[PDB]
Amino acid sequence: NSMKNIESLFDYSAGQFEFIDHLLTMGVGVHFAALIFFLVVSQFVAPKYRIATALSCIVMVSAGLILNSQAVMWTDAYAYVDGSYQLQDLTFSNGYRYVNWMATIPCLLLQLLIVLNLKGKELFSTATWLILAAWGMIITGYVGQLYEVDDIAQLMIWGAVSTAFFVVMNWIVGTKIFKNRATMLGGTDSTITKVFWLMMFAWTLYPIAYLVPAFMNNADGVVLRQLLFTIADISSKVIYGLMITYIAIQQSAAAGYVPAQQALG
Ligand SMILES: CCCCCCCC/C=C\CCCCCCCC(=O)OC[C@H](O)CO
Ligand SMILES: *C\C=C(C)/C=C/C=C(C)/C=C/C1=C(C)CCCC1(C)C
Ligand SMILES: CCCCCCCC/C=C\CCCCCCCC(=O)O
Ligand SMILES: CCCCCCCC/C=C\CCCCCCCC(=O)O
Ligand SMILES: CCCCCCCC/C=C\CCCCCCCC(=O)O
Repeated sequence: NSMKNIESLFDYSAGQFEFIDHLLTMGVGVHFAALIFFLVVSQFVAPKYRIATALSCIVMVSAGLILNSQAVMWTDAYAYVDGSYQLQDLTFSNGYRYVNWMATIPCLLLQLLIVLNLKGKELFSTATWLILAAWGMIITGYVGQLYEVDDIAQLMIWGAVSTAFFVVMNWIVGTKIFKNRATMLGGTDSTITKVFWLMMFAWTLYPIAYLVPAFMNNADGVVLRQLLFTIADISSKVIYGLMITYIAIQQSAAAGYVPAQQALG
């Protein structure tokens, strides 16, 4: 998978290579810092919603381990030689992020459905269609980026297929939010609409990074893609989880859970 990504095509200046390394390692620290937060505030969530904050912990660690794995793969693969970092081994590839997405996206979706107060048949049914649409998106996406070096045309048509799943996924998500918004407590009917618009923005950065090979095939495009992945990860995983957590606590408080009411107090 190494040779099929544009990272293997270029040498990098010390500044480019350390900026990328620092993006990944900072990504590690942010996620593991938020994990502690999500862990601590779990005691303040009513049992109804406590699973949502647990899913955020799972996402933080899932993301933090892959980012930490990328950081080390990145430093293993390149060596500073004659004024530039040059590929030394086929150890780095973007495919591990797509694994991170296969795993984290179901958790991110399930934590949304939980605070929407779905349950039983509907929860299990909606979750199945969302996870299947999402995996189709990710899988067709992973296939396309195998060609970002060799066959740009294939990257695009696999991206087209991937985008179809994305649109259908977002339509289901939005439909369930706007139909169950009135069931939410403590005023969170207002906050969940903002979470959806956060989702739309943050999730759309990935397909933009996915296309960098086609419109910026150079080492600065490699930096830019990683920068875009870093903003997208922080927004779609960390900030989103914080908002999901805030909604969980607020509704817990409005439901008469005292540890929630004392925390907000
Ligand atoms: C492969 C190329 C095809 C390109 C795709 C062209 C169509 C894009 C249309 C909408 C954006 C999709 C995002 C869907 C936004 C959520 C919609 C929604 O929430 O529906 C509201 C609901 O009906 C109220 O109850
Ligand atoms: C870390 C969390 C998330 C939710 C990752 C989201 C990724 C996507 C929405 C990916 C989308 C793609 C599109 C729509 C088509 C090109 C290929 C991608 C998989 C990158
Ligand atoms: C921002 C990163 C810095 C991390 C250092 C934090 C060190 C302490 C780690 C977590 C323990 C703090 C949480 C204590 C539980 C509070 C429950 C209560 O309110 O009684
Ligand atoms: C991949 C296709 C199948 C996907 C199945 C997804 C359905 C999973 C449903 C729930 C799993 C964990 C959450 C538990 C529900 C919370 C119930 C409660 O809090 O009382
Ligand atoms: C590894 C777990 C995958 C789960 C499969 C079930 C979910 C179905 C999702 C979408 C199917 C898309 C299949 C298209 C792949 C064609 C690429 C190829 O040639 O291998």
